[PDB]
Amino acid sequence: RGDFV
Amino acid sequence: EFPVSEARVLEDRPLSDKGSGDSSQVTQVSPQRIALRLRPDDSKNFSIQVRQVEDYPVDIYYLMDLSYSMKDDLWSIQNLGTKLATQMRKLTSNLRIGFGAFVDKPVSPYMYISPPEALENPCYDMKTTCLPMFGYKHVLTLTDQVTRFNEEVKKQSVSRNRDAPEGGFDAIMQATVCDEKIGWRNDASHLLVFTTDAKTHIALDGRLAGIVQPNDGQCHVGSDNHYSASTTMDYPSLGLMTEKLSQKNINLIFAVTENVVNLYQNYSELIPGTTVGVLSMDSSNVLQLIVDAYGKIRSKVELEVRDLPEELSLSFNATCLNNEVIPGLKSCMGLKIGDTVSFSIEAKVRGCPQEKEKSFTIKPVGFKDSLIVQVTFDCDKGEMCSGHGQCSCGDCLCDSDWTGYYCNCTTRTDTCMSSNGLLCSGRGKCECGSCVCIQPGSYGDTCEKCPTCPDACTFKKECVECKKFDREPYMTENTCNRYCRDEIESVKELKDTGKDAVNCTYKNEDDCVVRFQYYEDSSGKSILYVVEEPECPKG
Amino acid sequence: FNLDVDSPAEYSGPEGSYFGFAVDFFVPSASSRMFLLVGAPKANTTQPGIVEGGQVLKCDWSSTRRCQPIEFDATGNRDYAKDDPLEFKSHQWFGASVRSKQDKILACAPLYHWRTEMKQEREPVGTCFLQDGTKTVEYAPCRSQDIDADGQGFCQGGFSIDFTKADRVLLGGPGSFYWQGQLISDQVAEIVSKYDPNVYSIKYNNQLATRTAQAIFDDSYLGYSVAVGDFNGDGIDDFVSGVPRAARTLGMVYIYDGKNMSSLYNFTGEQMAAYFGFSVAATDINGDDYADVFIGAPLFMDRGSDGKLQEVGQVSVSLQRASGDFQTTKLNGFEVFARFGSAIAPLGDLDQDGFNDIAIAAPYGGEDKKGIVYIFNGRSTGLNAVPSQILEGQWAARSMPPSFGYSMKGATDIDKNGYPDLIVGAFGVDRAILYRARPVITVNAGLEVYPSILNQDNKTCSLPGTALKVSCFNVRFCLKADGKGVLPRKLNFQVELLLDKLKQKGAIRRALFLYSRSPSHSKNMTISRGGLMQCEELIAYLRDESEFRDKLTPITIFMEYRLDYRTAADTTGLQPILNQFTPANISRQAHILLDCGEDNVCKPKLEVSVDSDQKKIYIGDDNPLTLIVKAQNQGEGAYEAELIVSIPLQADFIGVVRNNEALARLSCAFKTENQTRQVVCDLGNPMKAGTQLLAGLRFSVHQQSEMDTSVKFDLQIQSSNLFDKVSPVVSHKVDLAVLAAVEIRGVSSPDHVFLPIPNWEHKENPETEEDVGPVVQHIYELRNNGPSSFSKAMLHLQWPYKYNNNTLLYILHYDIDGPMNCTSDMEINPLRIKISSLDIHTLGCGVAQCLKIVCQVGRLDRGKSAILYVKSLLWTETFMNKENQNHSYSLKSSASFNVIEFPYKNLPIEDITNSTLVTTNVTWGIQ
Ligand SMILES: *[C@@H]1O[C@H](CO)[C@@H](O[C@@H]2O[C@H](CO)[C@@H](O)[C@H](O)[C@H]2NC(C)=O)[C@H](O)[C@H]1NC(C)=O
Ligand SMILES: *[C@@H]1O[C@H](CO)[C@@H](O[C@@H]2O[C@H](CO)[C@@H](O)[C@H](O)[C@H]2NC(C)=O)[C@H](O)[C@H]1NC(C)=O
Ligand SMILES: *[C@@H]1O[C@H](CO)[C@@H](O[C@@H]2O[C@H](CO)[C@@H](O)[C@H](O)[C@H]2NC(C)=O)[C@H](O)[C@H]1NC(C)=O
Ligand SMILES: *[C@@H]1O[C@H](CO)[C@@H](O[C@@H]2O[C@H](CO)[C@@H](O)[C@H](O)[C@H]2NC(C)=O)[C@H](O)[C@H]1NC(C)=O
Ligand SMILES: *[C@@H]1O[C@H](CO)[C@@H](O[C@H]2O[C@H](CO)[C@@H](O)[C@H](O)[C@H]2NC(C)=O)[C@H](O)[C@H]1NC(C)=O
Ligand SMILES: *[C@@H]1O[C@H](CO)[C@@H](O[C@H]2O[C@H](CO)[C@@H](O)[C@H](O)[C@H]2NC(C)=O)[C@H](O)[C@H]1NC(C)=O
Ligand SMILES: *[C@@H]1O[C@H](CO)[C@@H](O[C@H]2O[C@H](CO)[C@@H](O)[C@H](O)[C@H]2NC(C)=O)[C@H](O)[C@H]1NC(C)=O
Ligand SMILES: *[C@@H]1O[C@H](CO)[C@@H](O)[C@H](O)[C@H]1NC(C)=O
Ligand SMILES: *[C@@H]1O[C@H](CO)[C@@H](O)[C@H](O)[C@H]1NC(C)=O
Ligand SMILES: *[C@@H]1O[C@H](CO)[C@@H](O)[C@H](O)[C@H]1NC(C)=O
Ligand SMILES: *[C@@H]1O[C@H](CO)[C@@H](O)[C@H](O)[C@H]1NC(C)=O
Ligand SMILES: [Mn+2]
Ligand SMILES: [Mn+2]
Ligand SMILES: [Mn+2]
Ligand SMILES: [Mn+2]
Ligand SMILES: [Mn+2]
Ligand SMILES: [Mn+2]
Ligand SMILES: [Mn+2]
Ligand SMILES: [Mn+2]
Repeated sequence: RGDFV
Repeated sequence: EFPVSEARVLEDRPLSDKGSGDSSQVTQVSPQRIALRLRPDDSKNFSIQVRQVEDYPVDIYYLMDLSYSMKDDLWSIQNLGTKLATQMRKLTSNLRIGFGAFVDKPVSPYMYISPPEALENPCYDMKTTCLPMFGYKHVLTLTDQVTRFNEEVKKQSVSRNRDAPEGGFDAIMQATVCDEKIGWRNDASHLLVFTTDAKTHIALDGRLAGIVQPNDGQCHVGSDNHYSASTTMDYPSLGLMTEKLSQKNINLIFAVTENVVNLYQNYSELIPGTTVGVLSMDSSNVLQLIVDAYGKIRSKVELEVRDLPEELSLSFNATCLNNEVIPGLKSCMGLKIGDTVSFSIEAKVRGCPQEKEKSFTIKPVGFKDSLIVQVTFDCDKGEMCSGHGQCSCGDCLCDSDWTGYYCNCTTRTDTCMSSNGLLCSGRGKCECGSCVCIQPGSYGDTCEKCPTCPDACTFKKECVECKKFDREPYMTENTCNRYCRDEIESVKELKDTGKDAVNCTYKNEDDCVVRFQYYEDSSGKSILYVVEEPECPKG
Repeated sequence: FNLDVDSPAEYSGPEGSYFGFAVDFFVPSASSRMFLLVGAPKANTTQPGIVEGGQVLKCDWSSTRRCQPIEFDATGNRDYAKDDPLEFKSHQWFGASVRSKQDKILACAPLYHWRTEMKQEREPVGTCFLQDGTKTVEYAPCRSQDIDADGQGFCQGGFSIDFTKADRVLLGGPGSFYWQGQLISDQVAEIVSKYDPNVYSIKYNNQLATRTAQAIFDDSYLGYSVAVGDFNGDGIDDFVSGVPRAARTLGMVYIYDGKNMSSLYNFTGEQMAAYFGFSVAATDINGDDYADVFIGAPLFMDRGSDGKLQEVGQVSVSLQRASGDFQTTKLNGFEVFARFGSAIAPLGDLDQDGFNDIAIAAPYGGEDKKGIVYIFNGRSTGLNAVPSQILEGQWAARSMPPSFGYSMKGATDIDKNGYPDLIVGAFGVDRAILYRARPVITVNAGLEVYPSILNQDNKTCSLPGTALKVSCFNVRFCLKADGKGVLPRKLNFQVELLLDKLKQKGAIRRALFLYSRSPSHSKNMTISRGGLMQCEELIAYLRDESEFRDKLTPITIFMEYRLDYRTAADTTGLQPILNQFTPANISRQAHILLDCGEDNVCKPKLEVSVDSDQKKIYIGDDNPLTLIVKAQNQGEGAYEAELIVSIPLQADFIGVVRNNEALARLSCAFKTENQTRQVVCDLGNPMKAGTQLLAGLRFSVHQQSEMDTSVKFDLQIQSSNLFDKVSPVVSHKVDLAVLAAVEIRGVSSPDHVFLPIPNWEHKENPETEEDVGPVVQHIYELRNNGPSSFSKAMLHLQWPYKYNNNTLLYILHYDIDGPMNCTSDMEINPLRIKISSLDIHTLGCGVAQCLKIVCQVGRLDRGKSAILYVKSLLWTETFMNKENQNHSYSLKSSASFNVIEFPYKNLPIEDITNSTLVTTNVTWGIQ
């Protein structure tokens, strides 16, 4: 969520 | 009794597929400069030819999303130096490559707001020591050495921020308006590959960050090779990008990962002339989209006017396929590099205004070459002419881009264009911005719909009997190339597996039953497989 | 349509402080006077160690124009430990949002950061402050135990705010969760009553809030914009908010309940990256007492004339209908990069016409991107799409665009005059402009001359210079004016009369004024009440017949007039204006007596005639229609003759003809003025006797639905003659006809199969398509083209099922497209054969077992079709290569259709029928 999952 | 001239003041001539201009000064538009002189309410028809010159030099700037998520898609990015070069060699003698990277606005919400002051060197609240985020850094100007490129590209690593969207539009912009820094050769085919992991920040998004000033489409990338106004000015809008992208004659390519493709496809529908390429298998580069893209980018020729005075309106007729001449159009698609085309413009004033040079260009998008036209004019209670709709007086004098008696008819043909990009799905004519289907049992806005139209195994048939047999109508018309592109290939006596396609069957004039198969993988790739060795009458 | 633009209240602020980034009206209950509130984030404050904390300033419209800040915090950062601050107020953007109800005013610092109560952080949770004269509490609904960028860590609540009618606050915060967004409404007194300076995370009782949602909803930015009105059946206010990044950058505008905080309605952008929702605003624009939604997409791209995309901006005006749903329209900008829908600010009823107004702003518009404010007006039908006035920025640049119009508020009359004002704010220069609404007077003209028909040889009055008896006529010009608000009592005018104006520079001014032989006499005047109509009159003569010629060309008297300034209120002197659509002139005309004779009065005999050229018009499209008129005058000269053509609601006027020789080119001019659409044609002013005309009138009717058997026109000639003034009224009707060109197209997928048949095996008891054979498909389409629609038809399909007890082309299953239900007289797919796994030639139902399929159809309008999709399998038992000559077959199926019912009752109709066949030929390929 975001700059990742 | 009214001298309305149009003397062609310039005439370099189309270079014959001469990629390298050895003191030959490459030109791709024949009439280089004409000069109109106009009587009030007069027109003068003229023409222009444009050529997709062979071996045209290419520049390729790579804008890479270096945020923590691309981590899985890197290293083999050695490819770039090597993989661009090779797969592009077969199209150019001169190829300069360069690249830059971006992350996001190093600020307030996006950036890793100093939680522990020990985090101006990110992803430490997990640990991988990914270096600080930057916005947009220009690492390597367009050069010749692919090995020098092969390396500096391996030195790059992932940084990290918190927002899913990453901006980078900010990069696309600076990459475009910083011609000096980037080294854009005004004579080569300019490319800009945008490789990203996910979403993106569009304009206005930066209000959260407290940024309320619009992108000035200016270059703000100095000595330290970093976009300085990054933190002081919003992301650029689709319009400004579009504009600057087209002025600096640059082509945006969207080499993005699968999960996020349709997004950049939808985004490309708004920045016309932009292509999307999938970059997923492992991840560092795949199938050299660039090649297939550059090919695609150069598939059509579209004329674009620049600086045309209000008074004179331009009408077009574009002869694309062998002197066929298609009226009311100014773009030809299906072209292969090397083909030549011609459109006939017809400028025309409506009661000549006041004198001045009033020069203006007409040029194919993506090219430096342009036909400049210097204009000049020889002019030295209730009007019932109406009925409304742009109709002026004396007796109806329609404005630019409006024909017809009542002036209700448009010169526009954009609203007639299909998903594939062909005028009315290739089944009807555009009539006042609206298709009127040359009904083989069809209908629909752009005559796209036709459920009763014969099986595809009838359209493709003519191709196999042309491309693989040299003997059918499509050949008998000399139009079995730009008109029958696809990609035929003599299958090895056996039929394919991909059960999501159809397999056809027919009898050629030689009374033998030929067997083929239409298929479409990922770039919508059209591919036919003809059973090498058709069943024939034995004896 | 009118607000002074000569002397608006100009207020300024410190350089680099964005003075004017958010504006408002502060109207205290305990005070006679009101003020302007100007948010100015970036503005430095006396707060200990805080840089650019911001500050709302209270401005005095006392024509003093001094603005001094309003004390909200004053303190600086609190601590969690020693040198480990709890909050960081420096650069918090306090004042970015400003809202005032009565005495209480909410303000916020959307960029306020906070170190969580746990680890060393710095999260932009955002905070607000609610003042009430002296009492001041801090409202920070996002500062909670629920942290990080998963909870409300980056909420920035306060980014947008608003008060509901019954004191409750709608607050928005974009960064909640993962930039999904959030709306949190808390009632006021709760926010005040529960304030406890010792709790950093206060729990409010009746708090409404929008919880976290599914991951795919991240970065949607709900709460970028906030507006509020009644959308549910009834009650108070409901929450309306723009989500600019919803539906993958398309944008959306969510509407919630003011009670449950549940979802009411949704709106979606049409184009990506356009920012549908950057600005929202609800208002009742059409006096029906229903809120109307207005969304803003300042980056929308419409197609210019040349059809090339243009970023000009677009506002979506959704009119709330009775049923609960809406009726939306669009409205694009005028200049590119102007950012049209940037700020949509509702005004009162800027002209007190009884309908609401609003102003959209393109802050980066105009010359030098100074910015433009466009004010539109409300009407019964909805919102009038044409900018009734345009406010234009008038400030330099100095660093960045003035962004004039980036913020604005209007809905309160900051002064005397009963008209709402407006405050536009330009933070690029650090200013805010108060524009006062001007008083609108609607004035009525009056002009009538005593003798209308002047008499050459009639001596009635004594000429001034020499006592002679010249042809006398008198002319009076009354004038009533009516105001609304502050202005009345002293109405000074400047009326002017012109005699025989058809005479340009030629100076054949046939009529002249008495006491001053001239055709140009002017006068001054006054009045006051809205019913009080002071009057005046003059004496004009007709110079001796011996000094001019005419043969009658009406002597037209022209009355124009004007108002003056120095007619309004003390403060700056705010002069009024005539209503928008008020003509300043009125003409009346005299006709010299001529050819009327001994009977003495022209008594004309008018007669209107018309023909049945093209006796019918089919239901659907725009049918071209021409009326062949014949206006005659068999009596005397009819003055101001004019044909009045009454057209229905279905019809429309194109023009006359001109493309003919026998038809005349009348001076016709369409005019629905009164609740009557009319054509009106100059039949020649003094339409002389025995004048016979014949012209054509072009119309185009669509329909009024079943609306009886015919549409009709009413014809009648009129004139300003005292006697036999008109012609009879002649009605002309035309019959509505029915025409539905329906047709049945059919096709076969493999329209030919070669029997050698690639690798196949004969199964004892088959169980799959591969085991059976190839897939022959038949597509049948019934499509209505004819203009007229049909409501019920019948489709019949005959299928080649078996030949001598042997299957051939076995139907598996069929699908339908459009309004049709179907039925097979035999069970389809009797062996449950499911998809995938590990007579010489023609075979019609005439020579074969028939699998019939009957279809019920109903209503295919204009250009709609209906399609049957039959999917079968060649049995491959079309296989007797052992004897005779099996070799070739033509498996034929066929479908028919019979249209049997139209929506038009009492209209003549004939049944529509036709059929078609579709063949699939199986032949022994090589044999
Ligand atoms: C508020 O005051 C600050 C400084 O007191 C102004 O800006 C600061 O000034 C320094 C010194 O020139 C500059 O480096 C920066 O502009 C600011 N300092 C820092 C650390 O950021 C600021 O312009 C004033 N704001 C207004 C609206 O007047
Ligand atoms: C308006 O749109 C939103 C988002 O598309 C809808 O909300 C979602 O509704 C589904 C169905 O219950 C939930 O699973 C999601 O959690 C909701 N997401 C959000 C962000 O609200 C909403 O239903 C729509 N409202 C209307 C009236 O159609
Ligand atoms: C008086 O005559 C007319 C008013 O009826 C004015 O002329 C134009 O009238 C049309 C009516 O549709 C308007 O659209 C124009 O805008 C009017 N002209 C102007 C300049 O406003 C005329 O101006 C009036 N006054 C005089 C002195 O003739
Ligand atoms: C199917 O075969 C039949 C004939 O077997 C074709 O129908 C017509 O057949 C007659 C008989 O020779 C011809 O004269 C006509 O020209 C044929 N019609 C057409 C349109 O060609 C029919 O063509 C074949 N249809 C398909 C789909 O294969
Ligand atoms: C505006 O353009 C339209 C283009 O369709 C024309 O209208 C036509 O519409 C009718 C449809 O039944 C045709 O039958 C007519 O030939 C034509 N209308 C007329 C008056 O000729 C036309 O050029 C313009 N529309 C109008 C009302 O004139
Ligand atoms: C026609 O049927 C399908 C069309 O998609 C193809 O069949 C091939 O692929 C299928 C799916 O994997 C396999 O089940 C078939 O065995 C395979 N055919 C062969 C010869 O390998 C192909 O285009 C055509 N197949 C045949 C048998 O004609
Ligand atoms: C059925 O189809 C069309 C009308 O839509 C007409 O069919 C005939 O029209 C042409 C012959 O002049 C050809 O297009 C067709 O082959 C021909 N077919 C037949 C059977 O006549 C015909 O008028 C229509 N019939 C009805 C009752 O609507
Ligand atoms: C892209 O646009 C098309 C519709 O034109 C459709 O696939 C979908 O709505 C969009 N998908 C995404 C991911 O934006
Ligand atoms: C387009 O059609 C042909 C193309 O040469 C020619 O008439 C001219 O260029 C255009 N039409 C007109 C009427 O000028
Ligand atoms: C609120 O309660 C539920 C939740 O949405 C719903 O059934 C009802 O219609 C809503 N409105 C009212 C007035 O209760
Ligand atoms: C006599 O004089 C006027 C002159 O125009 C004439 O029209 C009318 O018949 C008479 N006037 C009056 C007031 O009766
Ligand atoms: Mn990322
Ligand atoms: Mn990834
Ligand atoms: Mn980011
Ligand atoms: Mn309500
Ligand atoms: Mn309403
Ligand atoms: Mn109003
Ligand atoms: Mn006022
Ligand atoms: Mn008489």
